[PDB]
This record gives sequence, C-alpha cells and structure tokens, in this order.
Amino acid sequence: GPGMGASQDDYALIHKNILHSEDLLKYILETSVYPREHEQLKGLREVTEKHEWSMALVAADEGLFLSMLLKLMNAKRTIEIGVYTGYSLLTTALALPEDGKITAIDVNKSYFEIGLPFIQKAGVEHKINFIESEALPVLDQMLQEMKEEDLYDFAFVDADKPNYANYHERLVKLVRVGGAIVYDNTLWFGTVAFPEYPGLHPEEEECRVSFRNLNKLLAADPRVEISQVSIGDGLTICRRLY
Amino acid sequence: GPGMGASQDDYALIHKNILHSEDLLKYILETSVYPREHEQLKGLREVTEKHEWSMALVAADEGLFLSMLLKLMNAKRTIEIGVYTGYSLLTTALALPEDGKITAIDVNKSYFEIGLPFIQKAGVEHKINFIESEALPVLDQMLQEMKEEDLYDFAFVDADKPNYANYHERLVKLVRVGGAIVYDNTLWFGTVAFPEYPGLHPEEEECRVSFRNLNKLLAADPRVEISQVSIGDGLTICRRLY
Ligand SMILES: Nc1ncnc2c1ncn2[C@@H]1O[C@H](CSCC[C@H](N)C(=O)O)[C@@H](O)[C@H]1O
Ligand SMILES: Nc1ncnc2c1ncn2[C@@H]1O[C@H](CSCC[C@H](N)C(=O)O)[C@@H](O)[C@H]1O
Ligand SMILES: O=Cc1ccc(O)c(O)c1
Ligand SMILES: [Mg+2]
Ligand SMILES: [Mg+2]
Repeated sequence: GPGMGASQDDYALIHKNILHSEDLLKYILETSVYPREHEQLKGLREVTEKHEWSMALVAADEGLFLSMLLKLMNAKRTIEIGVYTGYSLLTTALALPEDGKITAIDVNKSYFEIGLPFIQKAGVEHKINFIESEALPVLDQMLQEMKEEDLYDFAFVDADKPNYANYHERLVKLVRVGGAIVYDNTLWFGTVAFPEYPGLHPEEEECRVSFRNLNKLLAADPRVEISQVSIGDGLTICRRLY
Repeated sequence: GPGMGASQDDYALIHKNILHSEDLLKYILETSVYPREHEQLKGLREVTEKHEWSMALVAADEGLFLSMLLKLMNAKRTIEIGVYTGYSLLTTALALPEDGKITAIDVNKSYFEIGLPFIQKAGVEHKINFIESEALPVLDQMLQEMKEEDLYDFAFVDADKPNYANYHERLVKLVRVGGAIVYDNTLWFGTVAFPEYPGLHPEEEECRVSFRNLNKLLAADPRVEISQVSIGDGLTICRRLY
C-alpha cells in the first residue's frame, strides 16, 4: 500500500548466483567481457548498477552471448519484450547491420530514457521503435496485422516472468520458421531446482513456480527445439520448427 | 615417456563443477536435456560414462547448445578436433543438413569405434570423414590445399588443451569469414579464476596455465569477436571477422 514502495531489498534472491564462486564470475567478466564491451554499454551498465532495480539488469556476459547469437544467425529484424534501461536493447542494436530494425516493448518508458543517451551516442537510435505498453496487447495486435514478410528473426523475452508462457504462444507465430526465441532467467537464481524453497518474496515464489512450469512446457513443445544455457540467470533458446 | 601416471584416476578435478549446485545441474539435465536427447546419443553417453576417460565426455546440456548454434547459423561444413567416443560428433552430424559434411580428427580411432555403432544406427555416418592423426599436421596440410570456397562454417576444438593456441592460428584461416570456432573447457573446472591452485596433477596445472593464457589471447585478438559461455566446463565462441 501507500508508503515508500517496492524496493529490491524486500527480495530474497538479490545476492544469489549460479556459478561456483563470485571469483569465477568476476574472472569471466574481467577477462572476456569488459575488454569487449562497447563504451556506451559500459556507461549504461554503470549508471544502471546504481538504480533501484539493478537486480533486473541483464548479465554482461549474457549480453555478449546474445550479440554473438544475433551475428551468427544474421538477424536483421528483432523484437525485445522488457527493455528496462536498455542494456540488451543497445547490445542488440550494436550487433545488427546498419539497416536492422528492433521493436522494443516496455511498460515504463522512464527506464528507457535512462539508457537513451547512450543509445544515441552509440549511433544506433535509428534502429529502435520503442512502444510503451504492456506487451500482450501489442503482440495480439501484431498477429492481426503482420504478414509473412514482416516476421521477426529473433525475440528476446525479459519482461514479467509469470507471462512468459503467454508470450510464447504469440511469439511462435511472430518469429519466422528457423528463427530464435530467447527467454531470460529460466533458472531463476537456482530456485527452480527445488519443489519448495524457503523464505522467498511472494513475487519471487510466483516466478519459481512459473519457470518450473515453463521449463517443462518448452521441453515438451513440438513447435520448437530448445537449449537451456547456464549463463547469467539461465536462458532458454528456442528455434521455431514450423 | 617415463614419469608419473596420468590416468583419469590420477587427476584431482574430476568431480569439481563450475555451477555451485549439483541439484541445479541435475535439474537442467532431467528437465531440458534428456527429454530432447536422441536415443543414439543417450546410448553413446551411457557407454562412455563407464569408460576410463569419461571425464573428457562433452556435457549433455552443452551438446544441445552446440546443436542449436549449428542450426541457427545454417552450418553445412564443419571440422571437429578431438572426437573421443563421438558425442559432439554425433550431435553435429544430427544437426547438419542431409548433405552436410564433417571432417573429424583424432589421434585414437579406437575411441571413435566405441561410438561408431550409435552413429551408424542414427543414419548419419555418411556425413563424417574421420582422420586418424595428430590434428596439427592435418591443419597445416589443409592450409596448403584449402580453397576459399571450401572454408568451414564451424569448428569445434576439444582435443589436447595446451595446443589450443596453436590450433587457433590455423583455424582463423580455415573457417570462413563469419564462421565460428568453439573452444571447449576454457573455464577448466573454474581453476582459471586463480593465479595459483594447489593440489593439481601436473597435466591439470598445465591446462590451467594454458587456458589463462588462451583466454587473454582470445579477448585481445582483433581477428575474432568472442563470447565465453559458462555451460559445461566453459566454452568460448569465436566469430571470424576478417
Ligand atoms: N507486462 C509488461 N509488458 C512489457 N514490459 C513489462 C511488463 N511487465 C514488466 N515489464 C518490464 O520488463 C522489464 C524487465 S527488466 C528487463 C531488463 C533488460 N532487458 C536488460 O537488458 O537489462 C522492466 O523494465 C519492466 O518495466
Ligand atoms: N594431438 C591431438 N590431435 C588430435 N586429437 C587428439 C590429440 N591429442 C589428444 N587428442 C584426442 O582428443 C580427444 C579429447 S576428448 C574429446 C571429447 C569429444 N569431443 C566429446 O564430444 O565427448 C581424445 O579423444 C584424444 O584422443
Ligand atoms: O524483476 C526482477 C528481475 C530479476 C532478474 C532479471 O534478470 C530480471 O529480468 C528481472
Ligand atoms: Mg533478465
Ligand atoms: Mg571438452
């Protein structure tokens, strides 16, 4: 109710990691990520680390992996659901060719305005069409308008976790055959490995349950082939088969 | 030569994981890997788990990830360095198109013949050209005979770890521009994070130092873009730039 509002300090999982030690994750970042990170990504990350919802920021080693996937598959048209301050969005815009196009959807444009100066300085603002809205109505409107020529090569899903299965039903129609759908956070701080987990915030527990259900659904879905990858907070790559 | 024993039982790191949770790795395998694993890959994995060098076997979640990369980049011609019983090789042969081709190099064909019945039953043996040799002389012969139109789309490097830097100098000329080179085990049980790590077999220590050097070299190499991925025992994806 009324008060000071939602803080990430009310959450139990902030300080959890899936790798063996903090030293191993720090090694990966210092050795293989920061030397390869665009200066505008570094600036965007450093401001976002000070923000009240910094827990949501995509892991930087995951960012470089998404960039690699976009280049290897020659993606040109992508969709991002869940923008926050724009780290994965700027990563994507830097990876695409000059004529690449991104549809970016987030309910809160004020977060996006934090990252927008870095996107402009990087010279890739022209690739981004940002839409301030809940994603589900936008996706349903796309399904009535988009033709086969406009299908996306790649979707990154990093928004409200309990809605992922709902996003999946739209995205298997909005991404081309042979295209990729990537779901962030599918290992949810390691909590998915347990049928019950003590002391979580109600929203954290709702996400543990939803990801356990989502991971089973994706593994059984004949419309896609999958790979769940223990990078960052876990991601699942889906490739559309038909 | 004469010296100390260097069998698998002589190594210290066999059971060490890069993920901090054994339950999380089992969850990934049981939820997202085994339901998606080809029957012949399952049989090959089960035999190899009993073999005296079972620690060398590529992780099954990494297998599905490699398959996903190959499909998303539409690879058609690949090279594998380090075959063992053939798990990554069968993964690759199953992922490629019907007319895809693999050049597979290993010093020990007897290992390959353990997995060969599974590869034959999968119906993809015809894609594989197995070469029984040390890899370095083969790659140098390829540099002499390779034409630009025959460059590989994808290379998987999983053989003798101290030689990876030597392999890299040939493979950046044998893979096409825009192609991928994947180096397996670049986190080496997490020991790369530390300048010193007590209690290692001398060959394990040699690989720790070798990978610390390689990870620095790859992060600084302008010929490639990289992404180090904390799946399996760690891998590094390189994409050739010029
Ligand atoms: N229903 C909804 N539709 C669209 N965006 C939503 C949403 N519910 C939450 N979000 C947004 O999802 C985002 C999750 S954080 C996303 C992180 C970002 N991709 C990065 O690279 O760091 C938040 O910005 C939140 O505002
Ligand atoms: N110099 C060399 N040239 C080619 N192969 C070598 C080599 N030194 C060692 N090897 C081979 O490298 C292999 C490493 S284990 C390879 C694992 C396999 N790719 C999998 O999917 O499980 C062993 O089979 C070993 O015989
Ligand atoms: O909302 C919490 C949150 C936490 C971690 C994430 O990666 C994310 O996208 C969201
Ligand atoms: Mg996320
Ligand atoms: Mg290996």
